[PDB]
Amino acid sequence: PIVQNQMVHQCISPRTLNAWVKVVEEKAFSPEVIPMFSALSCGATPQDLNTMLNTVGGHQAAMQMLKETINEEAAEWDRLHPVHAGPIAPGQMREPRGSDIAGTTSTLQEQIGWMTHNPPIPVGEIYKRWIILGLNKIVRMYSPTSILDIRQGPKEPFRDYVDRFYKTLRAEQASQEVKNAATETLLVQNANPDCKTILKALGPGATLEEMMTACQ
Amino acid sequence: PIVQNQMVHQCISPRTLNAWVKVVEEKAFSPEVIPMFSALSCGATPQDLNTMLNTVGGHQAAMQMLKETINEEAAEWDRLHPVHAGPIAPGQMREPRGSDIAGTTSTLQEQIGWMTHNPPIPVGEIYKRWIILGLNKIVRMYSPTSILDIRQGPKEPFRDYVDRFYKTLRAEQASQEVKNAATETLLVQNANPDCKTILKALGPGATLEEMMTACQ
Amino acid sequence: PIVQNQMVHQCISPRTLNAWVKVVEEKAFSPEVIPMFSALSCGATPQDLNTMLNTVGGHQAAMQMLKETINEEAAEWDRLHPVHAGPIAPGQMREPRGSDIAGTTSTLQEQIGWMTHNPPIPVGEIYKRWIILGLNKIVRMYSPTSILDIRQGPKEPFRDYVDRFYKTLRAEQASQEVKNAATETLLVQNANPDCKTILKALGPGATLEEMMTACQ
Amino acid sequence: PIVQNQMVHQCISPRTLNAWVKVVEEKAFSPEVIPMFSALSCGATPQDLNTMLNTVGGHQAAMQMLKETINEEAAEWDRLHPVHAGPIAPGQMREPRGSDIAGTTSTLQEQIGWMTHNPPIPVGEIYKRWIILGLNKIVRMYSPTSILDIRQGPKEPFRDYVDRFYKTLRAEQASQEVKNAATETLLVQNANPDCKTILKALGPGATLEEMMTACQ
Amino acid sequence: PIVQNQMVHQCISPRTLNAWVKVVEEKAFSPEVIPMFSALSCGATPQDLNTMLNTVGGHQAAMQMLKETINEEAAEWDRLHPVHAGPIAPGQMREPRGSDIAGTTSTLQEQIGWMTHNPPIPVGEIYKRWIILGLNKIVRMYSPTSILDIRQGPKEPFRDYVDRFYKTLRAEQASQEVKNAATETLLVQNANPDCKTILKALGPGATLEEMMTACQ
Amino acid sequence: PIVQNQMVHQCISPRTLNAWVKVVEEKAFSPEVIPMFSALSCGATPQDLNTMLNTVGGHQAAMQMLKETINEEAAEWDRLHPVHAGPIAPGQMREPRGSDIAGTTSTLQEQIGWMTHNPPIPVGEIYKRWIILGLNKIVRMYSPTSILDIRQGPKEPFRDYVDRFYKTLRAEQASQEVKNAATETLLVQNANPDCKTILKALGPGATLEEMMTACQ
Ligand SMILES: CCOC(=O)CN1CC(=O)Nc2ccccc21
Ligand SMILES: CCOC(=O)CN1CC(=O)Nc2ccccc21
Ligand SMILES: CCOC(=O)CN1CC(=O)Nc2ccccc21
Ligand SMILES: CCOC(=O)CN1CC(=O)Nc2ccccc21
Ligand SMILES: CCOC(=O)CN1CC(=O)Nc2ccccc21
Ligand SMILES: CCOC(=O)CN1CC(=O)Nc2ccccc21
Repeated sequence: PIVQNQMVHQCISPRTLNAWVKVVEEKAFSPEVIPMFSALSCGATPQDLNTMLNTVGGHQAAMQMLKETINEEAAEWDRLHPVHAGPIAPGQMREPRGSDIAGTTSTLQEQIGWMTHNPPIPVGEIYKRWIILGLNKIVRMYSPTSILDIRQGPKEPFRDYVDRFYKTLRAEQASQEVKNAATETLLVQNANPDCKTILKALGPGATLEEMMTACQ
Repeated sequence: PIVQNQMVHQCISPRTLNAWVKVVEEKAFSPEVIPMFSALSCGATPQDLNTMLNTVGGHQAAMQMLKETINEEAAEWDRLHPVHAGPIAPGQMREPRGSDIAGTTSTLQEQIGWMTHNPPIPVGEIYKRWIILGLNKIVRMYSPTSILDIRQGPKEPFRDYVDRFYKTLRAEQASQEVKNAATETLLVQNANPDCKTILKALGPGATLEEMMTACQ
Repeated sequence: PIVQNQMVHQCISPRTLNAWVKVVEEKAFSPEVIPMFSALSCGATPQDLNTMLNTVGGHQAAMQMLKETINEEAAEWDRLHPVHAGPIAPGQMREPRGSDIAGTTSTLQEQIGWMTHNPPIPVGEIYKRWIILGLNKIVRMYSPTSILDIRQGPKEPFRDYVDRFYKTLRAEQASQEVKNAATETLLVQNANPDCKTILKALGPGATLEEMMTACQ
Repeated sequence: PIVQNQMVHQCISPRTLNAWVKVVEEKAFSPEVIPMFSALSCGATPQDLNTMLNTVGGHQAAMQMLKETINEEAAEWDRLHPVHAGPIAPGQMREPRGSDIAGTTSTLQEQIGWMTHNPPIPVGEIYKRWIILGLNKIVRMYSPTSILDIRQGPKEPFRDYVDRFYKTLRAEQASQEVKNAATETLLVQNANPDCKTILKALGPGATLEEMMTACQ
Repeated sequence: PIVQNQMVHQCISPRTLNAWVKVVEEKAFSPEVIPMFSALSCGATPQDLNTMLNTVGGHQAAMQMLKETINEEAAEWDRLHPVHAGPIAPGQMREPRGSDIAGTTSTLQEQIGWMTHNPPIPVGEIYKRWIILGLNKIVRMYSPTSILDIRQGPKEPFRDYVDRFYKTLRAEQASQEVKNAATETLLVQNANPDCKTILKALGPGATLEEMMTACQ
Repeated sequence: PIVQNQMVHQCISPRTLNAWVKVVEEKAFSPEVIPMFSALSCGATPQDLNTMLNTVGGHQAAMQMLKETINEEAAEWDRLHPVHAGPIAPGQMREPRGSDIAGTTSTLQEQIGWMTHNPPIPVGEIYKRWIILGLNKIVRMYSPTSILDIRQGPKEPFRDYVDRFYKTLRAEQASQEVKNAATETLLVQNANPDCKTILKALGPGATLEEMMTACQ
């Protein structure tokens, strides 16, 4: 990444290379892989981000959809920040284009220069915006199950049911407002009759905690 | 987190990301996960705390009750510390609101600035107060068993019994004063007749050690 | 803990949090857990010591006897070092009471200030004296077996027998003088007749090595 | 490698020695081993690169093809950058030849001097260009399967099929332009009739995501 | 231990605490545990050395023979370096006695002061001389087998035989001169007739390599 | 080893002690253990090198042949660099003899002084030349199989065959010139008739890659 003593380039740690590859091996594209990708790529250059992306042996369909999202993001970047053509002023910083931010056309030096400049041209954090927006499209994609098919078994503890509902809501990339709101509607509707009957009795303004105790 | 050389932002370590995720995988919401959460989040920014929270794939019902506790804590914060509306003085620190402390509306820079200021605006330690108060509500919730149903088997060693009692008392979030006091009452009542008879003989002012030897 | 560059507060390492929790999981309250507790808590604040104590999910009976030992040690502390009541001089160090040393009433800052002062008020090392004196009471308690019931099988190698004897002597918290002395008496008496006969032949002034060769 | 405090030689870490040897043991010459080799050899001297190469017990046929690629690259280097023969000016840097860049004729000191010079003679990064160009020839070689034999089973989920296609395309070292393009042609042709029929309906200008949803 | 930035006290690492305890668990008192003990106790204080010794749950007979060796070494120390009795000059370094070097009567501060002084009073390295001389007495003790009972099976490869011979010679603590010499005598005598006959043919001045090839 | 901040002695890491002992446990004297020994002993003193050597419990026949190689290398050293006899000039560096380089007669201080001097007397790198030349003699020794007995099975993939050939060539310590050359002769001769026939067709000037594709 880029880190502090001044701001200096550091080699991506075997610890970190490993941790990303194991997390993709174990959790595939489970929602919780995104906040963890972000965490393992703290202070990462575009070369670091390609390195983590490029170390994944499997999921080559997911990786390809990702190149697509990144071409589009690189394209939009070039539409909003066109770069001067012809020779760069000797010994001076040239502006980054989309493929420079993605790390396919920039060098580590170039990338270093952009991120360590005052004020910084933050190509690490910009590309990781691109990659993560792409990584979420893959999560919703690989979301196996609809929130409509998440219903409570007759003998299933309410707590186990709510875990599947919200795990599903999370993979289905539902906005926080539908997550705050999901409680008073589908969570109740989708509950079994014994529980459903308890929850209806509470009425509106019941919390998840109040809901989850009522049916424990 | 934020650490010392001056006070400087450091990348949350793969060691730490892993240790929190394994501890939730293994112990779920066993009481002892709280002091360990706190320990793994030493010097943590709100972004670090969201990162650890967001890396948990399971327990999405628990996570949702937690958003609730945090909205309430963010709300109370705004009720006591309202923030000036309109443009911030150029190049100056704006006050944090509830959602700034929770890390949903602040940036790492903003969060850095608050915690590294003299004297510090300690948003790491404030949000971790919020998260932990929420994490305890989940522990009592997921406390399977009442202290009334913790009784000593006829053939069960007193020591094994006291382990379940106090493990239970801990998950049931009983105050230290009921823990000091629990000895002279329920611990004896809930003991088996052979042991109960020994303990009654000791009378009052007997320690747990004296109690636990008497019945070994 | 508190460590050196000046003397500075450092975050308890995931390595260390883990190592203590694994050592309690594996060895429970085997004597050798004490010197290891001490080692893992090198330079530890009272908050670090509570953190290691509080991370133990099991042994809640042992933990409760420990609160007892610590209340008594905190009480004795207050009996010998009473603290001035009323407002602390602005910007000045207030004296620590028993519950300040135990970390239930002090803050990390307060604790930092005490230990980093010239000369230091060493609350880390004082509380760890308290905790360890309590942890030994638990070892003797959870000592399953008397040195009188450690006797050599007819077919058991003398070396295997002496391992059980001294392992037992150690859990039974016998003073070093009874350990130096245990050789010329019970070790011989408790040995089997074939070995006993050899050892008696040596007479007094025989070492453990001479004893252990004689019977190999 | 060579790292920063100035730029200083550091011992290749047991962590790194291990991580390369495990990655060759587990993944052999799967494409994703290349970006990972590169990552584990960050700031590496030619001696570091030989060290990682030389620690591989297996794949001695692959290693031998690699000596070949490196002799050719060393040869081309000498064809373009011939070195002055006879005595080097006392206390001065001599130019590197091909076998100096490969690390068979240079010393660590010599290699250090080249890479730490202003501006640097970057023999670490030059040899790793050589090694990696050789390592890709081995990947295409050890590519078991043609993209023509990657066809979708009647009962095989489209997503599983696209994973094999692009994993294959990657081992077969197809250029990014054939990867962008592979979608509108062979991916469809090679799909099963039920899916093929859906994809044909979309027509041209369909993305992989649109393709992959259409057939989910 | 004591390490450098000046010379400073460092906390014994969980890595090191663990590595010693695992090595005693796995290899017991196999000769090769000594050079490894020494290595794990690099820069160690007497408190560090007691800590590593005290963390061993098993082998309490071995540990007790070790207290004996250390009392004798502490005694000899006091016989050669008697210490002035009565009050130490205020703020000045008092001389170390045997039990001060063993760490039973010294403090970490006292021990720090001795080892960090110019020139150093090297109590770490002196006690580790004591402990290691004691640890070797335990190795010869726990040497199961005589070099006279190490003989080559009729069907046993000479190389396998020489491994047992020299492993035995090592546990039996034979001096290097008997190891240089052991070849021309017992190694041949103890070999089987087919091999013995080959080795006799070589005559004197044959190396182990020449011996070991002759019989491969 | 000896490392940089100046050049300073550092304690051999538990990581490194472990990594060498595991690599001998797993790979015994497979050729690839040599480049790995070298790597784990980066900046190592003679005491570090003895420490790694001395931590190996097994292979005592190999270790003994190694003492032999080192006595010979120490002897040759003394034949070429005889040392002045009688008292060393007070406070001055005495010259190293063979047994000083091997670390049997030198001290860590003495060894430190030699390696940290300007210009350095490089006893770490000299002894590791000795040890490695000895370690290769052991590899050829423990080479089970001749390159003449490495022949391709009728049904064995050419690639699998070439792996055994070159793995064998490597253990048999054949010079690089016989490795470059081994292709046009024995590799073909030793191949099976179906493959042999293909390879003969190529004629001379065929690469291993061309050879290995021809027969895939
Ligand atoms: C504008 C083009 O940008 C890219 O293709 C970025 N990229 C580079 C890479 O090396 N690997 C990679 C892997 C998956 C997704 C995108 C990448
Ligand atoms: C006022 C709103 O605050 C939050 O929702 C805080 N938060 C942010 C997050 O990223 N994850 C998260 C996970 C569980 C619980 C709370 C969070
Ligand atoms: C005077 C009161 O002191 C304490 O109770 C100390 N203490 C604090 C804690 O957090 N945990 C703990 C766990 C076991 C034993 C004592 C503690
Ligand atoms: C011009 C000659 O260069 C080399 O042979 C480079 N080389 C050196 C080495 O030590 N090992 C190695 C292992 C595989 C491939 C090339 C090497
Ligand atoms: C002169 C007395 O010295 C000692 O007993 C040294 N000692 C101290 C200790 O804490 N543990 C220990 C464990 C095994 C062997 C010796 C020790
Ligand atoms: C001239 C004598 O040198 C040596 O014997 C070097 N030596 C020292 C050692 O401690 N162990 C060792 C283990 C295997 C091989 C050589 C050693």
